[PDB]
Amino acid sequence: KRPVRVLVNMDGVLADFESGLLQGFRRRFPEEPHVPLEQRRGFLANEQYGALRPDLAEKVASVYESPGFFLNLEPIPGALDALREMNDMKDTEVFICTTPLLKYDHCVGEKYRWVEQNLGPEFVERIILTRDKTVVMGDLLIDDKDNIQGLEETPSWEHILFTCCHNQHLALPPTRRRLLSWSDNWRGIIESKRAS
Amino acid sequence: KRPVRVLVNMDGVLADFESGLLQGFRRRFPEEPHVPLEQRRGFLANEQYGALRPDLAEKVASVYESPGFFLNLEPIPGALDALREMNDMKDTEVFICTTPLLKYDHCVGEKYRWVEQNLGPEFVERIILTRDKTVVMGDLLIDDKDNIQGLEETPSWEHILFTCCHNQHLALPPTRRRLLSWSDNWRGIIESKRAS
Ligand SMILES: Nc1nc2c(ncn2[C@H]2C[C@H](O)[C@@H](COP(=O)(O)O)O2)c(=O)[nH]1
Ligand SMILES: Nc1nc2c(ncn2[C@H]2C[C@H](O)[C@@H](COP(=O)(O)O)O2)c(=O)[nH]1
Ligand SMILES: [Mg+2]
Ligand SMILES: [Mg+2]
Repeated sequence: KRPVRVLVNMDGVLADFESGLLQGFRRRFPEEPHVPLEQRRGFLANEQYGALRPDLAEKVASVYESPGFFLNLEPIPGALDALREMNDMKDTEVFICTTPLLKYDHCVGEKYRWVEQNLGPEFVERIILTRDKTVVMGDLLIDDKDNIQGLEETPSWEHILFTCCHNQHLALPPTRRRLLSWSDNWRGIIESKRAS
Repeated sequence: KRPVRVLVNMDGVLADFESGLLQGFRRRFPEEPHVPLEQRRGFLANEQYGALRPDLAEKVASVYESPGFFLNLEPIPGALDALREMNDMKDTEVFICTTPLLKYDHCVGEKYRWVEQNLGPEFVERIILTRDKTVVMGDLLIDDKDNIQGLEETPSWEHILFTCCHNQHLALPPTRRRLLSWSDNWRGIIESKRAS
């Protein structure tokens, strides 16, 4: 009876943060070692760059902390079509659920404008900003972060791992479901939740 | 056993939106009719000003849509002391839960900076921005809005009505609890929830 509610993450799922960070890094520090997308491992890019050479952590962070960085991210392939499709499904409710940087200054505002410009004013109404996704109530959370924790020990949602460069090689127990891309069958996953 | 989680609203509860709007209106439109705080009725100020005279709705909105308006709000009396006290209580979890304007441009960013400057970086981590509070999981919601609705028919929280100029004369059924101000016994209300 109930509609199925789907929480959809922003960076790594709708907005291509990883491609935008690499392109920004190579343009600004053309002389420096970089991490090709295929070689990304672990959720935080600055930690990987820092393991390469300590000062590069600060350098890569200066890219995502710049004015215009979040504003100008390109969409993830197929994301805008899929989210429009999903939003029009009957008895289906969509929210966009995103964690801003602690350096919020050029992040929070740019994220609202990104959604307005790439999706539309109607989607702006459905943004939730939070540093703890476990306190948001939904049936599914589609998110590229490997392991999501916070104050609620047993969240109401099932986490569906959205495949991204940094989690592609990650081994998951059979109980954890993945979405390989927006061409994978996210429609069937929604139906599995309705059925329970 | 569980900690008690308290969602605390921003405008009308921590930040004095109503006093800041009136002061801004009288300074910018000194020649126009105004609504004294004591005479405020109903949640939306622009609707009341619009009922006074149609063009005044647009004029009052121009105040809260200005750069610097959210940034510079004064705190509600006793709010900063009480939220610090509450946050240090054992087995008690606090989040700040706020709805931004659909005209987000000078609202979203200013709200983050308000919390940093009036409360501290630690409180910035606990902001949730949403247009639907019913999908946020907590035990209590302390909020000045008369009636809170959204997609979840039976929210997990009990709404505690925080008294404000615009809701002071509102008659509520005996089942609805009010907080008269931050000098009223919010500590006992938290204990009532722990007990269940
Ligand atoms: N500190 C830090 N934050 C990062 C890094 N990469 C991405 N982020 C932040 C940027 C976004 O605001 C936030 C996205 O979180 P999420 O909503 O779970 O996709 O993650 C990084 O390398 N270091
Ligand atoms: N459109 C409109 N919005 C208002 C008015 N007064 C306050 N607001 C908005 C400003 C805040 O972003 C939002 C606060 O909602 P809340 O989180 O429930 O306290 O309410 C008004 O008169 N008209
Ligand atoms: Mg993400
Ligand atoms: Mg309020």
